[PDB]
Amino acid sequence: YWRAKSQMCEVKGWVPTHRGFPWGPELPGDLILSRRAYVSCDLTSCFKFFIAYGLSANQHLLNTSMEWEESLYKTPIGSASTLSTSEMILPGRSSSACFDGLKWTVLVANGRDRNSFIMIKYGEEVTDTFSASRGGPLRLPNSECICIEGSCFVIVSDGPNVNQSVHRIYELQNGTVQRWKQLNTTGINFEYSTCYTINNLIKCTGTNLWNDAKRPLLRFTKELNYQIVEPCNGAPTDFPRGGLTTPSCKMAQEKGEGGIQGFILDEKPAWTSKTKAESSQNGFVLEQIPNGIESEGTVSLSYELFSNKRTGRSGFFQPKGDLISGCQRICFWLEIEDQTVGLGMIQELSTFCGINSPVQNINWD
Amino acid sequence: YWRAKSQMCEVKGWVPTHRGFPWGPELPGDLILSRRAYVSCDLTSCFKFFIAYGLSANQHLLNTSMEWEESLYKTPIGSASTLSTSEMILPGRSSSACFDGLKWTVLVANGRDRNSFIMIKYGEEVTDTFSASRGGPLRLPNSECICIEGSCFVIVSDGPNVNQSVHRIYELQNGTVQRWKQLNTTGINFEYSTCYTINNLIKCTGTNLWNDAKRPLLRFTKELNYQIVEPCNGAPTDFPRGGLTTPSCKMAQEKGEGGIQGFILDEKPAWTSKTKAESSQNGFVLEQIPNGIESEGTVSLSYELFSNKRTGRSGFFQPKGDLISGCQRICFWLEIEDQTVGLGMIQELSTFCGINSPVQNINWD
Amino acid sequence: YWRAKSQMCEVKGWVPTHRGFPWGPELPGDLILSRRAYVSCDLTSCFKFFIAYGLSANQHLLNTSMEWEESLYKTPIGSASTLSTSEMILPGRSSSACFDGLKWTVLVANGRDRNSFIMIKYGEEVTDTFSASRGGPLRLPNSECICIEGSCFVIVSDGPNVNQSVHRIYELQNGTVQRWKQLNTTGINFEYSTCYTINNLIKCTGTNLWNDAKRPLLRFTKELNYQIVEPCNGAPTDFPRGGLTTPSCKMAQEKGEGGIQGFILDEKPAWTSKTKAESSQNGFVLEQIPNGIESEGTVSLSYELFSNKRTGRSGFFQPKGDLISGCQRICFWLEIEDQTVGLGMIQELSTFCGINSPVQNINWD
Amino acid sequence: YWRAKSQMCEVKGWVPTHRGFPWGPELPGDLILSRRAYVSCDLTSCFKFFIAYGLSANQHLLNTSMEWEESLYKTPIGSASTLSTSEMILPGRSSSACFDGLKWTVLVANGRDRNSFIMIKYGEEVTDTFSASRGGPLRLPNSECICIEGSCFVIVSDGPNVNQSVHRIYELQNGTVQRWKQLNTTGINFEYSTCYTINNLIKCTGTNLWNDAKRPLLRFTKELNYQIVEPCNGAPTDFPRGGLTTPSCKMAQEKGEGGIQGFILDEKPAWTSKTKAESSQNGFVLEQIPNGIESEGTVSLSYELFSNKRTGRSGFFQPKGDLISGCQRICFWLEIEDQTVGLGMIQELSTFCGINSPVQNINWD
Ligand SMILES: *[C@@H]1O[C@H](CO[C@H]2O[C@@H](C)[C@@H](O)[C@@H](O)[C@@H]2O)[C@@H](O[C@@H]2O[C@H](CO)[C@@H](O)[C@H](O)[C@H]2NC(C)=O)[C@H](O)[C@H]1NC(C)=O
Ligand SMILES: *[C@@H]1O[C@H](CO[C@@H]2O[C@@H](C)[C@@H](O)[C@@H](O)[C@@H]2O)[C@@H](O)[C@H](O)[C@H]1NC(C)=O
Ligand SMILES: *[C@@H]1O[C@H](CO)[C@@H](O)[C@H](O)[C@H]1NC(C)=O
Ligand SMILES: *[C@@H]1O[C@H](CO)[C@@H](O)[C@H](O)[C@H]1NC(C)=O
Ligand SMILES: *[C@@H]1O[C@H](CO)[C@@H](O)[C@H](O)[C@H]1NC(C)=O
Ligand SMILES: [Ca+2]
Ligand SMILES: [Ca+2]
Ligand SMILES: [Ca+2]
Ligand SMILES: [Ca+2]
Repeated sequence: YWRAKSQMCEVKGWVPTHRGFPWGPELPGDLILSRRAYVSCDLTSCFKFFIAYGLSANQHLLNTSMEWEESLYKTPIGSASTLSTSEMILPGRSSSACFDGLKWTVLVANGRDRNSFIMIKYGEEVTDTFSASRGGPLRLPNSECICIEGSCFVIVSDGPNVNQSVHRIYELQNGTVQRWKQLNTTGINFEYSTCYTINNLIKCTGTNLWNDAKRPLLRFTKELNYQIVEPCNGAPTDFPRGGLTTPSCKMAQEKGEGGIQGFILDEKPAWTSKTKAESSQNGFVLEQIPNGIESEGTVSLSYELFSNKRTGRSGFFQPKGDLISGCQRICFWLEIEDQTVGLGMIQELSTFCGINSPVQNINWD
Repeated sequence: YWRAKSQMCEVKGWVPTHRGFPWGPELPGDLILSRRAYVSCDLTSCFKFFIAYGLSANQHLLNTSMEWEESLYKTPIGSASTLSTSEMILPGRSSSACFDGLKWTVLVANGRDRNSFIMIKYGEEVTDTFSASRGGPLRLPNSECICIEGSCFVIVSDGPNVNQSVHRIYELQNGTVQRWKQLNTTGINFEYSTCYTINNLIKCTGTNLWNDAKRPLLRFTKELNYQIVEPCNGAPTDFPRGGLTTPSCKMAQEKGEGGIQGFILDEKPAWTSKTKAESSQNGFVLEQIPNGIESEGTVSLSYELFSNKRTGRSGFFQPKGDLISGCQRICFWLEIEDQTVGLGMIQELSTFCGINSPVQNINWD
Repeated sequence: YWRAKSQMCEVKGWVPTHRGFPWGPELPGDLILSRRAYVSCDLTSCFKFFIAYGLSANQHLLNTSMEWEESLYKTPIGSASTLSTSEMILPGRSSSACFDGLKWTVLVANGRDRNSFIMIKYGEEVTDTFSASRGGPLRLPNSECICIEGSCFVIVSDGPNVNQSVHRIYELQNGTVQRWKQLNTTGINFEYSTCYTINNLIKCTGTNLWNDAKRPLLRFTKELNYQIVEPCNGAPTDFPRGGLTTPSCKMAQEKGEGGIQGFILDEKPAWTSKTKAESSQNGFVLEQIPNGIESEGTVSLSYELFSNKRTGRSGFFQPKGDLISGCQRICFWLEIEDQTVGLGMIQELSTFCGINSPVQNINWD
Repeated sequence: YWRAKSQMCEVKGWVPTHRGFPWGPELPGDLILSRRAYVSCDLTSCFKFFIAYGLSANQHLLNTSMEWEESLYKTPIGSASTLSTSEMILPGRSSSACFDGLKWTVLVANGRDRNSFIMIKYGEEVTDTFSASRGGPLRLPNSECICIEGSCFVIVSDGPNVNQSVHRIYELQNGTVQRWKQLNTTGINFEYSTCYTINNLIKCTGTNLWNDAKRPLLRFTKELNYQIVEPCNGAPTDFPRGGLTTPSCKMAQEKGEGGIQGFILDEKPAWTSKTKAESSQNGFVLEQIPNGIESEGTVSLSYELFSNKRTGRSGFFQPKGDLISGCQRICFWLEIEDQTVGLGMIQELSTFCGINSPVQNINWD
């Protein structure tokens, strides 16, 4: 029964733990094509979880992209996702996974419309199911769920419309629903939750696909007492987004429609993340805000990890081990396009971890 | 030495535990082409057992189908069957496998006509063999055999014609025949047995390729006391089959010739399974019958798991693990054709398990 | 420290433990091309050892023959030999391997002419070497060596001509030469030795590439005391060979030139093995000779395991486990050509094991 | 906490432990293209560490060479480097790795110019980083670092010019820098360090890319007492290089510019190694010098391992196991070009180990 360590490690920079090489114009045939990938770790190692939809042998024979028969797979971090290296878990359209210290809890959502429902698996057996309450498709955040002392927490979205979506925090134990809390999210939309835990608190960053280019933030406790916070920055981090504005706790309404999964490290000094410019989905920059993200958006540190690389989803994951540090590490994963492979068929899932040491502002392009 | 749990779990729905993604028009070269696949589990995991006949590199260069040199292979469930993931067991045309709690018992049948015989393997070494007694080829049901308290049970078929076939129960211990019992099957044919065990009883659903579109049923004990039963329904579940009829315990003679391996769960409420319509081998529907299958056929629940998918063989398997449930779960596997792969070269072996919860009538096409 | 059991199992039949399926006209690219393969087992599992010379991707681009940079590899029996499944051991032109109960002893011979020498590897490390003493290339038998109580035995051949070859028994312990004894093989030639042990005795079948169509026999003890025996049969088993003649302890001179690796199970009763007819290298027949091989060759049992399949090298291996038998099992491996693959690039290494029961004369084509 | 044993084994010859077969004109698609490979072993086995830049599927579609996004990978020695067999460690341009008895210490350098820095990883987690001190890029030697009693040592090079490079010994513990020592290397250049240890002495051979065709030598202790030595030979071993000269301890300045990673075994008899001739990068010859390398270059033994084979980088590795010798074995790795594969896309990483027995002067072409 894993607990996050006593304190957050001081973060002064981010270094990549996983970053591969170009898989070239032509691919081998046994690679699995994926989307909505994320990272989750057990006590020894970390894993890629992804929604598989095709084989690389059909690189040029498949629609881009395909909303057909999709299935959740897992692959050891460090290994390429192939038919010989990857393991099927469940059929699914979106998913979440987490390790409690004993077993893996895996959630998948299947179906669109009212027939949509969620399956929960706990170490090799399906343990629980529940159906949609609000008509629309049930949606999992495609990110690590969070486990504390045998209790796992995950946010499920429901509702057919972005202008009337509902969102719930579910508490699970052994793959069984114990209880949930429906959130008052009126006025906003909270999709693609990516979360992390610190000192028995869970902090999640959301994505507003409706009316905001700023990212809504969620903080809650084991008793599901919650608070939703809006960044008091003037710098939107969603994509798409508008330009800089005067700092205020007002939502960023310009180009609020749309969005992509992304993260905000809501701590004592805060870390923000976004594409380099709002005109294009290229590059990735991390910026430190000492007074927190509920302050004015005053940047002390700015790292440009990528300049030209086409960038996509990003989210948190926490390594559950660290036999060397007495502090709780924080890491994030990030989709980067292998431009040597046409049509965005290959989004590498890169990973970065925070370090207590400052680092060069190196470009990883 | 595995023992079955006290009672069957209450089943209100079926959820897929295995369901993959389209393998596209073109396949990679190292995939193994298979037939007669089924599922069997040990204490930790489940495995696909199949008769291998070719490689995917020769997808368009092979006779279809090839009843040449065929060989029994095994693959961890969740992994694709490739030359690097699949493992040779024995040469064979049909097979059965079961795990007793200590070692695997594997049976294979080889040869046609009078030279036909069966090899029995028990944990890495071949321990016993026996020959055809009735001239024709020895035939195994291509499904999990049943092990109880160190004793494993399997049904063996013999005879060159379906209109005078013979069927026997063999009892094994440490891969050696302890004794056998020939069943009185006059008037019927009982091929492709798929079985499960509960409270010292083994129940098998058979397939009549001769004169019945209903599925004959078998119940027996460790002492080889048996009873053969005909469904008193009016709704045939075999393929091919005729239309709905007036309920009776009489066989359905309309389109009785031919058949496909299939299952009937005869418990306190019973579960029946079949293609959606008799006109085509498409779809798959599960129907619940509260009064048992020897009653009149009154349906309470009807789940249409597939509508358009081309459907094939189905049969039982029981997971021998389940650390969350104290009752005996039941699962089935089902061949579903990957329509993106031409000529039915790919039958995915999907799996469904029963749950105590009611679930949506979702289409898994 | 593994020891062979007290007694030989009574053998009345042979059953295939390994026999695969056609790999078709076209192969996937990652298969390793091999020759001089054989089988050897540890306490748990068995392995294929082979001399690798190429990749299947160059199936149609490689010369016959290419006697070039060759390397000894190993692959778990039950797996195809591929780049992801096979493991390099040592560079080598011929080899021998045996497991002592703790570690593997592996021998390879490299070089032609006088620069030829042998490397001995004992669990990941090279432990001893010795060079050619008699001018010609050093040759290992390409079959399992034999270990008894930590002492391992292998026959090494030397000399550039078959009419003046020399042969020595080397006794090794911990991968180091303890002693060797040169055999008086004057008048004959003793290549391609395949051996098995029973009751502290080692029995080997040789191949005469010079002047005999019969297979010479060797029997020796841990103390390197030996006896060389000629079959008193009238039925030669080498290939090529002449027709049947009157039984005598005389060599079979017709077509004595040339030969192929093969085995004779010399016990009481003895088993002989050979091609179906002397005109062609198709098929394989096992014949039982009750009074031993030093008698006249009166056959009681005759099995035609293959009829049309092209047959090649064959030799012994002993499974070192068997927790079901108190007797020593005996098995043989056999090259069978996959005729679906052109130019004999694929020699499937099938394996047969002896059983205490008589079995049907089934054709395994 | 592994320590190398008391004294070096007497070395009279070198035998290949790894030497493969031609991978032919055409390669399969899933092979990883590599550069800067070296070998390092744990308690059980040895591993290939390399810088990956591409896939073999793009054999004819890739530039030679590719200075793009490079990543450090590892593969079990004996296995081919494939997407299914190789594992990503860290992104990197050059690297070093060593095993302390518990965990792997891995260092990689990224960036050119002033942004260059090094990451240190200790068992699955990043533990330390440090940046350039001298403007130019940080460089690791692309060879095994050295661990003694929990202390690991590696040479880090810096400076944008060969005519004023700096080199430091770093001491690491648990993936953490304890201290570092800058060497006085004024007048020379010390790149591509390959090192080995004996009884608390570390001996490294360097490569001078600036003004020397002899290889600079380094000797140091756990407490960083060090000495830089020049061979008093008359035979330069670097490539490129000029011809033989009169023995002296002065640098060989003819063709001193440039160089290639190479090794010198400085022991009580010394061993030198180099290409066959200075005219071309073909062949490899090992020469023994009884009075040590600070003596006159008097050769007693000369082995020509290769004549025609194109040869590249070479360096040391030590097996940390070996239960047959009570003495410390020494091994080296050697890049050899697979000439059946065009454009030197395949550099096989061959390995040789020293032995106390004399061996034939056999050519491994
Ligand atoms: C549901 O939410 C609305 C508006 O959105 C809220 O979302 C959260 C981030 C929360 O912390 C809150 O600060 C934020 O405004 C709530 O409306 C607020 O309160 C009153 C309600 O009459 C109104 O003035 C506005 O809608 C808004 N406040 C301000 C200052 O404008 C609303 O109260 C809440 N409903 C419930 C269930 O209490
Ligand atoms: C540093 O060294 C300079 C030359 O010393 C020689 O060259 C180096 C590379 C080593 O091989 C060393 O053993 C040689 O003796 C000196 O000229 C210089 O004064 C030295 N500087 C200091 C501060 O000691
Ligand atoms: C066997 O079964 C048939 C039909 O079920 C039945 O009529 C007959 O009595 C049985 N035969 C014997 C010998 O009991
Ligand atoms: C690949 O790289 C360059 C372009 O960067 C290309 O012009 C050339 O053909 C290839 N390599 C070189 C530098 O020769
Ligand atoms: C290095 O790490 C170990 C634990 O891995 C611990 O003893 C301490 O942190 C250091 N110990 C030594 C002996 O170097
Ligand atoms: Ca938005
Ligand atoms: Ca029928
Ligand atoms: Ca012969
Ligand atoms: Ca130089």
